[PDB]
Amino acid sequence: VQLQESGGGLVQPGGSLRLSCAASGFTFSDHYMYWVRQAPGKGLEWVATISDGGSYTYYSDSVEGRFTTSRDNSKNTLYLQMNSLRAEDTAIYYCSRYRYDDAMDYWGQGTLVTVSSASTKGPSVFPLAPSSKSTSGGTAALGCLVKDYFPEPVTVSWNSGALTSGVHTFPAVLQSSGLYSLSSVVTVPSSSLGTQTYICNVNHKPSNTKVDKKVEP
Amino acid sequence: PFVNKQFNYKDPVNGVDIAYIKIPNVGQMQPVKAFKIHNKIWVIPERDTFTNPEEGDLNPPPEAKQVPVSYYDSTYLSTDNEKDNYLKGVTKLFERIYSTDLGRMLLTSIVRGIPFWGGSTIDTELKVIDTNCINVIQPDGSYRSEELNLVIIGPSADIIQFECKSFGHEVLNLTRNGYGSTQYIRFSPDFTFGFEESLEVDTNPLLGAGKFATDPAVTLAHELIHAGHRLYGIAINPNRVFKVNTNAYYEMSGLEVSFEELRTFGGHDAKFIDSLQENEFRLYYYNKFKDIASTLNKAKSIVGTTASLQYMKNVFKEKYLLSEDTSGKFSVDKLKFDKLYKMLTEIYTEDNFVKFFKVLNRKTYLNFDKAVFKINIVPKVNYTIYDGFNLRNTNLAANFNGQNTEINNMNFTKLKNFTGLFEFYKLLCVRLCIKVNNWDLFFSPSEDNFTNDLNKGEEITSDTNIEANISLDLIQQYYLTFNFDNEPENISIENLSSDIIGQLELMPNIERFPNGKKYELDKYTMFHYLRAQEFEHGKSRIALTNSVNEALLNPSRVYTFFSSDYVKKVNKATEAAMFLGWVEQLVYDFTDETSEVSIADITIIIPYIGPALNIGNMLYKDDFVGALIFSGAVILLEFIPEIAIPVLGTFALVSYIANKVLTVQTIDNALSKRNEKWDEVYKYIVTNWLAKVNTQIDLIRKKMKEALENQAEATKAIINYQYNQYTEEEKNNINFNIDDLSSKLNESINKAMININKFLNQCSVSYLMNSMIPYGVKRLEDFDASLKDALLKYIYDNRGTLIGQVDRLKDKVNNTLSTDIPFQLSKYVDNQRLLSTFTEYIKNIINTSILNLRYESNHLIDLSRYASKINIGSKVNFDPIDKNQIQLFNLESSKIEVILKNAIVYNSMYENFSTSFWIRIPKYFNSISLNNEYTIINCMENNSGWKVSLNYGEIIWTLQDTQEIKQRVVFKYSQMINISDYINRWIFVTITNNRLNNSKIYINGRLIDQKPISNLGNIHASNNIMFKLDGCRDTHRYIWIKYFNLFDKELNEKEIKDLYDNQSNSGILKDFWGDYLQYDKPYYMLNLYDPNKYVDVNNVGIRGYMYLKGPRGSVMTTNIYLNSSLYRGTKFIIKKYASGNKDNIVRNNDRVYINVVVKNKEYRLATNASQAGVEKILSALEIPDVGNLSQVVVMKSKNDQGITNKCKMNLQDNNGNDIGFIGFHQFNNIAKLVASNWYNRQIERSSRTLGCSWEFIPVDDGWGERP
Amino acid sequence: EIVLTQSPATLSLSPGERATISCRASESVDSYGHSFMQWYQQKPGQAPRLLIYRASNLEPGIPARFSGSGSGTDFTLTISSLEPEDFAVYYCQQGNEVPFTFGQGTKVEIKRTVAAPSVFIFPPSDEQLKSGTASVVCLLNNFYPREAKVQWKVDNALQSGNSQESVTEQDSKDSTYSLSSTLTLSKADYEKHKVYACEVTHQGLSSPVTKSFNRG
Ligand SMILES: [Ca+2]
Ligand SMILES: [Zn+2]
Repeated sequence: VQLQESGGGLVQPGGSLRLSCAASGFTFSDHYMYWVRQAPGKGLEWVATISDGGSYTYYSDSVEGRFTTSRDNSKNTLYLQMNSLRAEDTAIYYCSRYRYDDAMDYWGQGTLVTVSSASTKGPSVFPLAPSSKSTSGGTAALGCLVKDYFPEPVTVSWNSGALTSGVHTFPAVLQSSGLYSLSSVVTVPSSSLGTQTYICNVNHKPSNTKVDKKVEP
Repeated sequence: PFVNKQFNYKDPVNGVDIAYIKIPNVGQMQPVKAFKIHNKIWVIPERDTFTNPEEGDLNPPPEAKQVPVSYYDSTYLSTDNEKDNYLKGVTKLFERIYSTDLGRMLLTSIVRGIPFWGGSTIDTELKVIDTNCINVIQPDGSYRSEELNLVIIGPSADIIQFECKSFGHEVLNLTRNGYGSTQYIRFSPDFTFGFEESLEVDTNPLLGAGKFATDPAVTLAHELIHAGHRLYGIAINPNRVFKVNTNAYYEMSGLEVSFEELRTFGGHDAKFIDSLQENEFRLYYYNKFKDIASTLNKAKSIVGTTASLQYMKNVFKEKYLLSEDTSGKFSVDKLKFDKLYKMLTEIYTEDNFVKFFKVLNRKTYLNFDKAVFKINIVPKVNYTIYDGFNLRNTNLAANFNGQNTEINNMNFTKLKNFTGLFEFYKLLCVRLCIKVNNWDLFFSPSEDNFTNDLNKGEEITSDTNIEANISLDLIQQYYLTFNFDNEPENISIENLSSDIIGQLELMPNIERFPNGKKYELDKYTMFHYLRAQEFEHGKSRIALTNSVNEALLNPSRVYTFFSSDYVKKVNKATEAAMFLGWVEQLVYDFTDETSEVSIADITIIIPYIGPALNIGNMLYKDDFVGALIFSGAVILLEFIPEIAIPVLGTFALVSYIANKVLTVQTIDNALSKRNEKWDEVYKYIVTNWLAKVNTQIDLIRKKMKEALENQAEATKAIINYQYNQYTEEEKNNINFNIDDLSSKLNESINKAMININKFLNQCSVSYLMNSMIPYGVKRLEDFDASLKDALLKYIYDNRGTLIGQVDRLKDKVNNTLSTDIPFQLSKYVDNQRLLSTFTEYIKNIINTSILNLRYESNHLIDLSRYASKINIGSKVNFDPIDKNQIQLFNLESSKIEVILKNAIVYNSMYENFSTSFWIRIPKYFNSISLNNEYTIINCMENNSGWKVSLNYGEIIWTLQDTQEIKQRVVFKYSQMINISDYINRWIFVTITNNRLNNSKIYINGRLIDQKPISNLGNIHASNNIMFKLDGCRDTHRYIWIKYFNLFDKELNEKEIKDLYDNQSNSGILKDFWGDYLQYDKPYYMLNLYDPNKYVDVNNVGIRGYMYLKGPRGSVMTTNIYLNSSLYRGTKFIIKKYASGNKDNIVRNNDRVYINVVVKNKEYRLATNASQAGVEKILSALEIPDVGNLSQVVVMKSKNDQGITNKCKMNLQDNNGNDIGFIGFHQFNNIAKLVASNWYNRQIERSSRTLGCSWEFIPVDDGWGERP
Repeated sequence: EIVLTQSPATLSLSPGERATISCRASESVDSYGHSFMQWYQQKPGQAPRLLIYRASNLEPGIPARFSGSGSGTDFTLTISSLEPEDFAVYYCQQGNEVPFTFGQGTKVEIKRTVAAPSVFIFPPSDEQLKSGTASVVCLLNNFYPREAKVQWKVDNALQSGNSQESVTEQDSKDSTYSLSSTLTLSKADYEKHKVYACEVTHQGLSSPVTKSFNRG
C-alpha cells in the first residue's frame, strides 16, 4: 500500500518544477495529504498540507506564495507546483498520508530536487592502487576516486554488486571548485590479488555516465 | 297542507283530481288511474310498465344490471291495498319534504317552472308542446287535456332504480336548453337502501353496528332535485361524465358518474367539478335563457288556449325571473340568473336536504349501497312526517337509531339483492386466485376530468370585475326572498288527440363493462389479505384462526393481524366452567389488541393497519409505523396522484395617463384580483385533493372497519363452535347470550374506529398540506413576485400622475404582496371532521416547516417532504446514543448536502423565513482560531444567498444579494469565564428574517442581535443547503448539530419560545453539556449554589461523610481560554435500580442507586434516615454493607406542575416516602452533604437556584481539560 | 511557529540501555484532550518512519521497546532497551496547529569496546596526474571512536587546508566508523616533493602511526 513521488531534477535558480506523488492501495479521496522536505543531511521540514477534497491548503511561511499543492482525486495523484526556486529549496521531497486524526503514517521514497546555476558534469574515475609495500596482515585495501561531479548523487558497487562485504563508500564532499567528490575503498586478501580481479562499477545517473573501473597494482 | 286531500285508492273518479288519464305514449296505451295531489303534480300508483316500450316484463333482465344492489318483484304493487298504501306513502313523503324550509322551496320551484311553449314551427307564435300534457278522462267519456309538471309513477322492473324520465322531441333537447318538459319520476316509498357509515362514531359513540337505512324522504328529494333542473331545462348533458381509469388491478372495473349527478348530490361530490367547467355550464344556460327571452320578444300570437298572450308571456317572466322594461321587451339579468341558477344547482342538493331532515345518510355517491329493505312508512307508530324514522321521545330519537336496521328491526325487512356477490368482478392472482367484487375496488378518476385556465394571462383595467360558501344562514337568506303564493294557475286548453304520441328522451348508449378480467400479480394484494380474514361460513366446526397466510387454502382459512398470544388463546381447547371464563378474557384481549396506539403531524398511529391490509407498499413484516414515519401518508395511497399546477398566468395593467382615479382603481383592482388568484389555485387543489386522495383514504377506512368486523365474527364463530359441544345439559346452567357478546365487541370495535378515523383523518390532511398545497403555493408565490415588479413599475411610470400618494401606494403594494395569504380549508370544505383535523395541524408550528431534518429508522430524512435529496458525506458521524446528533469534522467529506425539490422552491422564499438548529460548539483551543471565520451551513448561489458561520466565541448569520451588499447578526460569547452557558454545551439557535425589516438572531429563545435588512435585496433562492466546515483553519476542529429546521415565515417571540421547550425533552435528565444523562457513566459533580467547590469524602463507611471543599482550579491556554476546572472531585455513577426502558437514558422520576467513586472503588451513597433533625448526613458506604439504610433516589428534571428545575436527586426511605433532595448543609462548620426535606418544600414555591441544584459533568473532547 | 526544542543534542549509548529523548514546545501542543506529538525514527537514506502518534500511542507493528509520553509542552520518547539497529536521528513533530513543525532531531550513536583502525595510504593515479592535479588518499579503516587526528606530512613538513576528511556511518555489524583524508595538490607541486605520509593519533593507538611512500 504505497505512494510514489516523482518529478525532481537539476533546476536553475529562478526556474520552476512540478512534483507528482502517485497513490494506490487505500481510498485516497478521503485523506489529507502532506508535503515534507529535508535538505541533504539536515532537519525535516513541513512544506504543505492539502485537505481531502482539495479546497483547503496550508503552507509554511518559508514557501508561501512560491509553491502550490493540489490534487486530482479521480487519478489518485497529488501535486507540488514549484516556482521561482531558490538554492534553499534543495532537498529530498516526501509526500505523506495523514490518517485522521492521528499522524502522517505512510510515506514515499522521495524524489530529489536541486537548485543551482551550475551545469551537469560527469565524474572522472581514478583507481586507488593497493600498495604494493603490503603486506601485511592482512588484508590490503584498494578502490576508486570518483572525482569532480555534479550534482549528487553517484552510486558505487563492486563486481556488479557481487562483492559488498568489506566495502566502504564515503559520502560526497563539496570541494572548493563547486564540484562533488567521493572515494570507495575495500579490504581484500593480500592472497587473491593477482588472481581474483576487482572492478568498480560507477553510476552518475544525472549524466548517464556508467564507469566500470578495474583497480590493480 | 301541501297535499290537501287525503286520497284512498278506491275513491272514485271525478275527472278533476281523481281520474283515469292517458299519457304520452309510443302508439296506443289504455289509461290508468291517477291522482292530482297538488296543482301541476300527479301520481300514478302503478308499476311503470308503459313509458319504456322495450321493457316488456317486470322480471329480472336476462343479463343483470351493473349495479351493486338490485331488486325484482313482479308482484309488487299489483293489488289495490298496495296501491292505496303507495298513494298515502308518497303523499306523506311530500309532506315531509314540504315541512322543511328547503323543501317548501324546492317544491314551490317545481310547481312554478312550467315547460315552455314550445312547439310552433313559426317564429311569431307560441304553442304548447303536446308531450307536456295529459288527457284526463271524465266520468261521462269526454276528455280534457291538462298541462302538467310532474308525475310520480311506480317503478319499472328494477324496483329501486328511481329515475327522472322526460319525453323528447325530434329537434329540441328540452331538458338542456332552458325549455323544460314534464318529469316522470319512477319511485316507491315501499323500499329503501341499506348502507354502512363509519364516521359518526366520533360524535355519537354508542352507535348501531350494522347497516343503516336511507331515509326515503331524502331519496324522493333527490329525484325531485333532478326533476327541478330538467323542468328549468338546465340539466347537464349526460354524455358529460366523470371518467375513471379502469385498467389497473385495483381500479374499479367500471362506473358511470354523470356531472349532472355530481352537481345534484351536492356536498363534496359536487366539488369534483373544477371551476372552469362549472362556469362553462352556467354561461351556457344563461345563454339558453337569453334565447327564451328573445323568442318571447318575437311572439305576437298564441294558440290552443283561451288565455292571453301576455298572461302566458308573464308566466315565463316569472319562471326564468326575466326582466321586463316599459315596452314589454324581456331580457335576462346576469345577477338575477346567477342566483336562480345557484339555487337550482347549488342549494337544492341531496346534502342540504340531509342537513334539514337531520337524518343519517351516505356522504358521497361513492359509499355504495349494500342491501335493500322493505319499509312501510304510512303508520305513525313507524315513521312520522317530522322525525322520519328516528321517532322523538323514544329509543329511536337517539344516535340515528331509527335508522339502524338492527335496532329498529321490526321496521326493515331484509331482501334478496338480485345482483349476485360476484356478478361483476376482476380476478387477482399470484405467481392461487380470488374474485374481488367490482364495487370493492378503488375509484381512480382520469386526469382528463380536471381542467383549468390557471395559465391564462389577464389584463387588469380600472373597469375590471370584482367577485362577489353554502351555509344554512345563506339558505335562510334565500328562503326569505321567496314569494310563496301567486301559484301559476290551471288554465283550459284546446284538446289534444285522444292518444298523445311520444317516446322517452333517448339516453346513451352506455356500454357493458368488461367482466373480470384476469390479473397475475407479484405480491399478495390487500384484497387478498382481506379474503384471508373471511369465512366459511359456516357450520361444522372449522375456524382455527392462523397468521401467515396461506390461510386462504382452507378453511380454516382465517388469518388475523393479532399475535400468537391471541391465536394460541382461542385455538384451545377449553371446557367447561372455564368458558365463562374464556369469554371475559377474550373481551379484554380484543379491546387491548384493537385499541392499540403509539413525528408531529400524524400524532395518532394505528400500528396494526400494516398487517391487516398489507400496507401497501407492503414490504414486511409489520413495522408499518416505521415506514409511515419515514415516507408519509403516501404509503397508504394505492396510486399517487399527479399535482400539476402550471406557471400561473401573469397580470399586466392598463395605464391611464394623466388620470389619478383610474390609475389607483387599476392598482386596487390589480391587488384584489390577486386575492382571487390564491383562492382559484387553492380551491383547485382541494378539488384535486378531494377526488384522488381523500377517496383512497376513505376506502382504507371502510376496509379497516371491515377487518375488525371479520375478526369479531371469526371469534364469535369459535366461541360458538366450542359452546355447542358442551353440557348441554348445563348448558341450561351457564346462560350466555351472544347478543351481549356481539353487544360488547361492537362497542369495542367502535372504540377502535374513533382511533382509526382520527389516524386516517390526519393522514389525508397531512398529504394535502405537505405534498399537494405546496406545489401550488410555489406557483402563487411566483405570480405574486412578478405582479409586484409589474405594479411598482406601474407606480414609478405613472409617478407624476400620482404625485401626492406614491409612498402610500408603494407601502400598499409592498405589504400585500409580501404576505403569503393563508390557506383556510374551511373556505373549501364543509366538513367538520376534517376542518377540525386541520385546525389541529396548523396549531403546530413545525408541521408548517419546509425543512425538518430528523434521523428516523436508519436514515437522516426530511419529515416535511420538501427536500428532494439528502446526500450524506463519507465521514459524517452519527451519535449512536441519539442518532439525531450529527458530528461534522473538518474533512471535506464530513458534509451533508440537502437539495430541495425543484417545483416546490420559489425565488422569493428567503425574504420572510427562518431557521432553527441546535449546535454544540467545542471550546476553541488554538491560536489560529482567534481570527478565523468559517461557514458551517451554506446557502449561496453565486455570491447571493444566506449562510451561518462561526468564529472565536461567535455565531454568525449573513445575508447577501444580488450584487451587493450583506447584513449580518452576531451572537458573541466569552471563553474567559468560570462556567459558561455556551462553551461546548448544546445551545438552541433561531434566526428570523423579514425583507422590509431585520434579521434577528435568538439563542435559547432569547433575542440577541438584530439589524435592518430592509436595505435590500433581493435574495437568490439557492437550491442547496450544505452542512460543512468550510474554511476552518483548525485541522482538528469539528462541530455537533441537531434538529435542523427551515420555516417559510418569521417566527415570533412566543413561537420560538415554544419551539424551545418542545425540542428540549424536558422528560429526560441531561448532563452539563446538554447530552442525555446516562446510567453507568462516571460524572464529575458541580453544585450550582457554590460552583467554586467540588465533592469529597473524608471517610468511607458511616463514620464518614461527603462534603464540598474548594477551590476548584482553573484551566487555561494563554490567550485562548481560562475557565473553572470542571473535572474535579469524587465521581458519581447513576446505577439502575428499576427501569424497564431497554436503554441507558436517565429519565424523570426514575428510581436509582447512586455510587461514589473513591480511589477507583465504587461505593454507595446512603444515610441513616432516623437521624434526629431534618438534614440527613449522606455518606459513602461499602456497596454490600449498606443494609437497610436509605439509598433510593428519585432522579428529577421537573416538578409536579412541570416547571423545570435543576434539583436532581430526591432521596427516599425503603418505605417510599420522601426524605429530601440531596444538597449541602452549612453556615456552621463544614459543607457536608445532606438529604433535606426543606428543598422539596422550597422548589414548590420558587424556581431559584438551590443547594440541591447539581450538574453531572462527563469527560468530552470538546472541553478537553486533562484529568 | 511552535518551536520544538529537542535535547540532548547527540546521544551515544551501548545496546540494551535506556534512551530518554526529550522534546519540548514553546507553545502548547494540546487540543481536544489530545497531545498532538508524533515521534520519528529516520535511518540515513530512508523516509522517516512513524513510531508514536498522539504522544502516547504506539504505532501498529512498532515494537514495545519504544514508548511515548507527556502532554502540553513536554514529551519524551524512551527506548526500553536500545539496539544497535536503533542508531538513528529521532524526531518529534507537533501536528496541533499550522505551521506544523519538527524538532531539529536527536542522533543516537551506538557504543562499543574501543576499536583501533587499520590505516591505508594511496598515491595519485598516473592518469590523474597528467590531468592537472594529484590527490593523495589516506584511509582509516574500521575504528572507534570517531575522534581522530590525521596530519599530512610531505618531507615531514606539515600541510594544512589543502585537504578534506570524509566519514562513513556506523556500519552496524560493529558500530564502527571509517574515514578518508584527501590531500589535493597540483601536478607542479606534487612532483617537487619525495616522501608522502599521513600520520594518525587515536585512542586505540599506543603511539601515533605513520603510513608512507616515495614516488616509484
Ligand atoms: Ca361556487
Ligand atoms: Zn340521481
